[PDB]
Amino acid sequence: MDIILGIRVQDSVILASSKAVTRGISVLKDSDDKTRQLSPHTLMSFAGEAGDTVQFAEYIQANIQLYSIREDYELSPQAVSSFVRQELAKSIRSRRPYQVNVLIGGYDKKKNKPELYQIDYLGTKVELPYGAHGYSGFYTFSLLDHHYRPDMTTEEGLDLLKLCVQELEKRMPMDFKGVIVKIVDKDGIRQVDDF
Amino acid sequence: MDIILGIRVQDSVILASSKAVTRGISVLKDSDDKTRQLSPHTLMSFAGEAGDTVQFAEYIQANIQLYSIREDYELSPQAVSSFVRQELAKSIRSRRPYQVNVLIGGYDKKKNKPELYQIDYLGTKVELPYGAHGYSGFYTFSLLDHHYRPDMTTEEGLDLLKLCVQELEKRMPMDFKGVIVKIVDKDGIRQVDDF
Amino acid sequence: TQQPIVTGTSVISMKYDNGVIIAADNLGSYGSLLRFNGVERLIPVGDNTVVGISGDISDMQHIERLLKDLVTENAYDNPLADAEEALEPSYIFEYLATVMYQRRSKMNPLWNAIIVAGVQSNGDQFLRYVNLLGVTYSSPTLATGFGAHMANPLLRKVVDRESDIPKTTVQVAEEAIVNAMRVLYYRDARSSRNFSLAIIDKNTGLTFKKNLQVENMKWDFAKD
Amino acid sequence: TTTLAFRFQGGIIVAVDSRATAGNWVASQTVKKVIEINPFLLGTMAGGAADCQFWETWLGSQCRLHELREKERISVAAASKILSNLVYQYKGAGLSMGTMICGYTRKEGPTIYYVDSDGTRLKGDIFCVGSGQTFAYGVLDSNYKWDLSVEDALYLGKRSILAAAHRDAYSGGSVNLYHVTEDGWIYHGNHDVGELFWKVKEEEGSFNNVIG
Amino acid sequence: TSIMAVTFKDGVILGADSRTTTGAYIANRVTDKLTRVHDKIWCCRSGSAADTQAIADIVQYHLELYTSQYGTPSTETAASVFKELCYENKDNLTAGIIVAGYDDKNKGEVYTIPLGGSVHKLPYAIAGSGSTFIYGYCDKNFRENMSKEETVDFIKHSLSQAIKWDGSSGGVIRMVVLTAAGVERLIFYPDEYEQL
Amino acid sequence: TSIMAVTFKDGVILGADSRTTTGAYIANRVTDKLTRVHDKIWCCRSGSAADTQAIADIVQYHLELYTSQYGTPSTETAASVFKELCYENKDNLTAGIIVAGYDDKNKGEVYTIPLGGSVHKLPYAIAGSGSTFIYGYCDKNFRENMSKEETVDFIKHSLSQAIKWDGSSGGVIRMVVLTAAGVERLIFYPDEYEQL
Amino acid sequence: SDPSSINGGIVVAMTGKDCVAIACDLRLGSQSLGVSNKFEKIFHYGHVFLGITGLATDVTTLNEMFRYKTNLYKLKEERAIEPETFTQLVSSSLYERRFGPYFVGPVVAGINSKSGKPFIAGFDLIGCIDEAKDFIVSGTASDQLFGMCESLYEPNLEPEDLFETISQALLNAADRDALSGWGAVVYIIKKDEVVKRYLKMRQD
Amino acid sequence: QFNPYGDNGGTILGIAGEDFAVLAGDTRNITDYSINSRYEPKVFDCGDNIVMSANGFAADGDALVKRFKNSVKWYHFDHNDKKLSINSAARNIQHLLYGKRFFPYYVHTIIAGLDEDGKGAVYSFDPVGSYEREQCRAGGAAASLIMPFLDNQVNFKNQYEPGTNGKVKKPLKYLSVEEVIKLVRDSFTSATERHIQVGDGLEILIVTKDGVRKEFYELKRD
Amino acid sequence: TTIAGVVYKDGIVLGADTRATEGMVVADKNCSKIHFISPNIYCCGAGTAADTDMTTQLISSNLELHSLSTGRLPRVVTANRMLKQMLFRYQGYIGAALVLGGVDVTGPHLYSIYPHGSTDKLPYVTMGSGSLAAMAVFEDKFRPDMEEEEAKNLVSEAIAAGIFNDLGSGGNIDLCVISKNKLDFLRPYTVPNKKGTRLGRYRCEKGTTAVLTEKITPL
Ligand SMILES: *[C@@H](CS(C)(=O)=O)[C@H](Cc1ccc(CN)cc1)NC(=O)[C@@H](NC(=O)[C@H](CC(C)C)NC(=O)[C@@H](Cc1ccccc1)N=[N+]=[N-])[C@@H](C)O
Ligand SMILES: *[C@@H](CS(C)(=O)=O)[C@H](Cc1ccc(CN)cc1)NC(=O)[C@@H](NC(=O)[C@H](CC(C)C)NC(=O)[C@@H](Cc1ccccc1)N=[N+]=[N-])[C@@H](C)O
Ligand SMILES: [Mg+2]
Ligand SMILES: [Mg+2]
Ligand SMILES: [Mg+2]
Ligand SMILES: [Mg+2]
Repeated sequence: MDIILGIRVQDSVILASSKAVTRGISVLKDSDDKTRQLSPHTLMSFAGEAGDTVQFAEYIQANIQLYSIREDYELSPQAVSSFVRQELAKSIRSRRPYQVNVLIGGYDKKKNKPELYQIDYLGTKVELPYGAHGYSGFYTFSLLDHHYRPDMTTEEGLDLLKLCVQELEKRMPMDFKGVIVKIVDKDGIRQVDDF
Repeated sequence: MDIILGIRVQDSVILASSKAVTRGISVLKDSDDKTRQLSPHTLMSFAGEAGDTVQFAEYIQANIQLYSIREDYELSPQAVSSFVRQELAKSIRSRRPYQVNVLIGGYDKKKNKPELYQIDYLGTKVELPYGAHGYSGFYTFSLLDHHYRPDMTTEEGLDLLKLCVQELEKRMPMDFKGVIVKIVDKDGIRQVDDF
Repeated sequence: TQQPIVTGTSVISMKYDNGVIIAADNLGSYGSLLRFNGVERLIPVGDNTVVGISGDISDMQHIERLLKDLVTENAYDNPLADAEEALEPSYIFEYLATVMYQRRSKMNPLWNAIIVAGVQSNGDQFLRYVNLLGVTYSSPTLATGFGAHMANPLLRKVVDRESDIPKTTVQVAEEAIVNAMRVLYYRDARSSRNFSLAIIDKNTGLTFKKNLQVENMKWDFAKD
Repeated sequence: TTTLAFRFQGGIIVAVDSRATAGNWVASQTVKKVIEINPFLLGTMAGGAADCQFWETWLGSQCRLHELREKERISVAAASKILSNLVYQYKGAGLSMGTMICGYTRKEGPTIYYVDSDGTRLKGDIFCVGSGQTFAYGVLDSNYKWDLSVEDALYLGKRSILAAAHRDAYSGGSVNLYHVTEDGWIYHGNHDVGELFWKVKEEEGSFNNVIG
Repeated sequence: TSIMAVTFKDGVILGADSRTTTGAYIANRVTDKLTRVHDKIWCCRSGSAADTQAIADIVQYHLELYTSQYGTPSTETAASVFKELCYENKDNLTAGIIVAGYDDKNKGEVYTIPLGGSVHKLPYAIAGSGSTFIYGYCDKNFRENMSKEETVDFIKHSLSQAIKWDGSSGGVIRMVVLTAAGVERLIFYPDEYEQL
Repeated sequence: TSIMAVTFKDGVILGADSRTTTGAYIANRVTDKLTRVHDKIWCCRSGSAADTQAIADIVQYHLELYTSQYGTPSTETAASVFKELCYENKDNLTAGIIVAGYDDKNKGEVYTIPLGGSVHKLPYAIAGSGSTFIYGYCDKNFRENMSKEETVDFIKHSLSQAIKWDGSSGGVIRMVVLTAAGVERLIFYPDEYEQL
Repeated sequence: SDPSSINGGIVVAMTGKDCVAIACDLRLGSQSLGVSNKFEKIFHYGHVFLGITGLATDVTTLNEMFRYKTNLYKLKEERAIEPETFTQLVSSSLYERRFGPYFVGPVVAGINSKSGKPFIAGFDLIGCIDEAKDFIVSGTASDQLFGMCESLYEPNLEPEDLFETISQALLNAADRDALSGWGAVVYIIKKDEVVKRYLKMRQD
Repeated sequence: QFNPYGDNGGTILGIAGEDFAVLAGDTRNITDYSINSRYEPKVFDCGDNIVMSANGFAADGDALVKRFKNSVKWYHFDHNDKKLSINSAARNIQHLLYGKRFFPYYVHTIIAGLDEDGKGAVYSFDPVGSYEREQCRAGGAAASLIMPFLDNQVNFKNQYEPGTNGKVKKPLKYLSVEEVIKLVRDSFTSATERHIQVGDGLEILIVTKDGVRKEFYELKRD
Repeated sequence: TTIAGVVYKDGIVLGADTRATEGMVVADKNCSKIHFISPNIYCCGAGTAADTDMTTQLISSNLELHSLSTGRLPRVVTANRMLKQMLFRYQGYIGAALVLGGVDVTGPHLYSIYPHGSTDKLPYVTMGSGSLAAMAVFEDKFRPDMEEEEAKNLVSEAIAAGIFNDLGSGGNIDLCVISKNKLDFLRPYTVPNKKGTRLGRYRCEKGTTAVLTEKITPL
């Protein structure tokens, strides 16, 4: 899978993730949602090797949903990210490692803060104001360096994200068929259906 | 360079050729004309390895223009294609071969017939009603098999070509930034500026 | 996976009217070095079977022990060990064939080509080949490695098909084998003059001949 | 190989070619690339012949055990995931498998899942898999709409395989058609390309690249 | 291959086996590896047969042309021509050549030219694959100024052992005697030398 | 390495050089390659020093435990234990071992175990890199039922030549005499054997 | 990668009673992709016919080269080249590129105008002549053609008997090869008439 | 490096009649340019009116045939001496072959017999057990020489009725056992003439309701 | 391929099979492998067939020009040298493996020439994939100074060994007998295998094949 972006604004985290699924010469699908809801206020986007991506995402989802039922409690985004990192850090020295990179965008209901974690397939975790995986960052980080402010609104975050996607549509060779955008805030997770 | 198409209708030859020039991770240009006018009624589109493509096209252009001046006469499309094939067939056993594929679309003023020649970097020449190089053909030939008729008008040829480009835009992974279209008929060569 | 180190060359054999003949030279080569000049590569099992082995000598010695051990094991709780329930050539072969294919299938082969020659209970001639890959085949003449290329052509002129076996006497068959061994000594760089030959006949039993030599050698045309 | 399956107003159409190759050697032109898992489930086969035939037969056994155990027809979503989770276990061992799991159930309506040997499992309305997918995609994508009748949908599927049968060297032989509806699947014949091609050419007035 | 050249009182003797192998197949069992480049200058050949034959033919040509102009060449001169070819074309050749010859002034002389293209003048020389097995024997048993019969026996016993142990060597033992008296060819068959 | 074991009238003698090289560097010039596995069963070691030392220690253990239970093992039994280790671990070992021992019943016996793990009982055996150079010499000069002084001289001359020609061999010639009389260790320095 | 099986296609030639026949498929591809169904592989220089299978650029190059050479031959000799002579010319021309060969499988067919004798021949890519009376086969379905020809063929066939033999040999061989077919052409050649027939075959 | 596979040559041919089936194979066994045996049987009676051949690497072929024969024996023990039907045999063989998916039996397997309606049946397997019921199938070295001929002569491919000129196909009339044996022998004669690995002898096993019969014919020995 | 030669009392007997293969397929069952060098010298050919053909033709052509200039028959040594020096120059890339036999002013001579440029001068030789089968027959039965019909039988017997036992070899047996008084080119000497007889007629009847269009042009 190709482009996955994330941006943490004042009161929310926004994840943008490409719709294209391409095997070889053919674009098999142009409406693929590269994300799973781990808990009501925590969303994980993912990209990497075919099969591994979804298998890993669904496996993490299942474990967080199990924790949620057992304790009747939602884990903090920090806790979910640390769980996910450990799973990847375990994976890298396996017989066959998961080749999956992720962004975990969550709203911590205790601290009343949005949080964005970027974790690669090696288990390299970082908390960021904005993040990307693969080649996306090479184009987008310079934009976000320029335009980002920590006190931005969700609408300003979406405008800044449009500017990122336009730059990717201009300068990247692969047609990634646009992005599905999702907002993670105090009220939960919702999908921006027009982008 | 990526997609180059050609279609010979009743009274003209239409060449469609992608605008993208991509080196590595970045799309360097989105308005590149992958064609040279060899003579007033003969156009050659081209695609292949960087540098070699233009160098070859311009070298062929120079030789045909020299012939035109020397004899005060335009070579037939058949003759120009046979010259080009021989140059490529000579090339393939060189120290460093030209990695260039071409389509030669021409109007034979003697026979009053449009003619389309497809020649690959090995010097493999074929006259066709419609042709393509690289992966383009895999998608487009089945459309053209279905819809083509030899007695089509130039406008019908352009509509059939739009259907080819739409299918390429849907199913190909690379963003080729649209196509420049050129018509070769009895009156010469002209560019369709809106496509 | 290994590589063969100390090696034995051609084992040759044929059927005749009443039984089978088998032969093999007494050399253990160490690459181009003709290292060991006293190696027996025909190993009898009972009085009705001779197993001739080519290829890796350490692996041959292992197979030799497996056969020695097979005789011991067959004798256990077997009052007819020297009679109706003695080991048959076909039993000894099938065992070896099972082992050879099992070992190739674990990617750890016994690096040999084997010919089991003998006579069965009912007087039938037994002659069958097996190698490191578990490949098996029978023919009126059989030969391993080099002998397949030079011995078989000569031996097939005596017995070309099944119907020639009853017409072939033990004298004709033994002459052919000894003649083939001479030809191999002229032309195989990893062979020796000294060899062993074994006749297994349905009437006269097992005759094992040691310390034979290639003789009647034409060198006189060299001087010119 | 060319296999396709698409969703429309009146169900699912599934069409496949019938050729098996060992390199350039046409080994057979009377091959079954569709498995009938039950009256409501179909599987298409591309990639390795054995790997498909075997694991899709096995899938059918696992689908049976589900409906015995649970007294209910297995969902297409569940059937497809038995196969996707299986192949994922063998990932990196060199299985070659490009498949489509097509069926109907009251719960999900008509449904198609693409499953392949490197783990990918995708729901969708149109899929083409095989060495001739691109040729099929071309014709199919450009004549498709939900609107389509069952007569036109069956033909488009037939025609899109013919398209690929012609251009792709490794596709051809015959076209096996299937229609899947709420009441189950219905076989719609084996159409030899030998005769179909010349008929389609004459009647449709297409394939003008050809001498005939 | 097992080859040697040995100086003695009256001159020099060259000796060789007769086996040429393609892998384990004996292509030629009666090979003549002692080849004449001049009346009383011969060479023992080891290595690539094509290479040593090509070289020996070129040397014969050079010494024929030398003789036309400057009279009989010395054994040293012959060795120098062999060397020049072997050294300057070392990258494309596989040739181990012993050169042996009889002058009246210098008497018997032996020059060995191993793979590198170096020259080494010696009282005797051994070479070829079978030579490894007889370094011990030859060093212990060689004496200078042996008689003809002693030198024939020294070569016969030596190559007998080389043949016994080396599979690449075999067949007849050929020899070429080079003295004032002339050129004598000797041959010794397996039945004679194997029982030594 | 140059090693050998030779049977004679009164028993058997083992012989070896003392050089151990790391490439062209002589790591140890006074190596003891004749190692004891039982009172009158010894072995000559060639190949990987680590492997042959590891094997010899394991054999010594097996024969010590054999002796505890079943009394003195035969030389054949010792050779079989060496073989079993070398053959079953052929893929991970580089060991060429000669086994030599004195029974009163069987007298002197020599078993050679080359790289493959095969066993070969012989009147005498030679092994190691330097052995190639003395096949010819040893075959010509060995007789059965030699005296102690003849067998010491046969081994001394043989290894002297092996040392002379093999760079991997050198230093002192150690020997170990195995007879009814007991176990005698002999050493012979360069100044003695080089002048032979 | 293998130059002889990028583009694909086949040629077969047969002898009959006072006649020869040569036939070819019409396919040109880039491996799996079919490109042209009008790529003929049989050419003629006077009354001598030459089929060429293999790498299509070399097929074209060699055709152009033998046209060149046979034209000069005719100008100098003042007569058309004969099959026996042309066969030797092809062999020479192929072998002069011994260490950088044309990746082709040529087939000569024709009737000697003086003797009247029917003649066919085949070559490897470096010019060794297969000089067989019965039949010559070439291309990606050569094995298939060998099998068809060996069982269908018999000597001294009349022109229209021979047509049915060569046509069925080509068609059924081509249908067992992925890289052959897409149409076919059969030339029936007699001492002073040549009949060229295009065959109806499956287009997959 | 050790290569566990080899090629023993050989060529086999299965043809399904209306109420019979034949499975033929040459009797030559080879490695490289050498003949190992001029008569080494390759097509086997496995019981229950099923004949089988596993052509290719003879060791893997022998191993598979042996295992299937044993599968027939244990099918009798475990299911009250029930006859193993040809379709059931085929599925059982798929599992035998696929069981070694990642270290295959390097063979092209063909079985022949009668289906449960009494009609002739041939099944054809790849090395990893993909299989299908077929009317006609040649396998091994000279399969490319034989199959086109069988398409033409058995199934009447590219044949049309004289006078109609391509409009009416030659009808698919049924072949007798004598007719099929002629095609088998001539297929092997042609294959023998043109393929170096084919020769020595041809052995044909014929399956009818009355049982399994054998016929043997000489083939050219060079 | 099985090619062989022997030196007999009066001269040289050369022998060859007739199978030309392309991999496992037999392209020609009766091809000629005994080539003409000069009127008194012939050459059996194995290895790469084109190389074998063209190497013999070139040296034959050059010997013809040599022989026209000198006015005397060419020798086997000069044929041997010219082949040898050429093959050596090309370092084995010309895959010609020849048995060269002829009769000179100096008597009969037989050579084996290898692709790399080595030559052996011998009383008997064999080459090709069937050399071991043929050489077995020579080691079994060869003796020096054989009579003509005996030598013919031995070579024929040696080629036969190759034909039957080697898969690369087959078809008929060609001989070439060369002496001072004659040259006998025997093609075929023997036909050891009959062509397999076909039991059915599978030739189609007229009008069976489907034609699209036809064109007739006269000459
Ligand atoms: C087309 C798929 S494509 C060209 O890759 O897009 C078909 C699909 C298909 C689906 C189902 C079935 C059911 N029987 C058949 C075909 N696939 C193929 O044609 C594949 N071919 C094979 O798997 C063939 C099948 C035989 C019967 C011709 N076998 C082989 O390729 C190898 C297998 C092999 C295994 C182990 C060792 C050696 C070889 N065989 N042989 N012989 C596609 C891969 O071509
Ligand atoms: C037997 C030689 S062998 C393998 O040593 O037994 C014959 C000898 C021979 C000599 C002369 C003639 C006719 N003049 C025929 C045969 N050699 C061969 O049969 C060789 N076969 C070929 O060379 C064939 C010839 C065609 C015409 C059948 N060509 C090929 O096999 C290759 C050519 C090629 C050769 C070398 C490098 C690249 C290509 N094919 N094509 N196409 C022997 C090589 O099989
Ligand atoms: Mg096609
Ligand atoms: Mg020897
Ligand atoms: Mg086809
Ligand atoms: Mg044959």
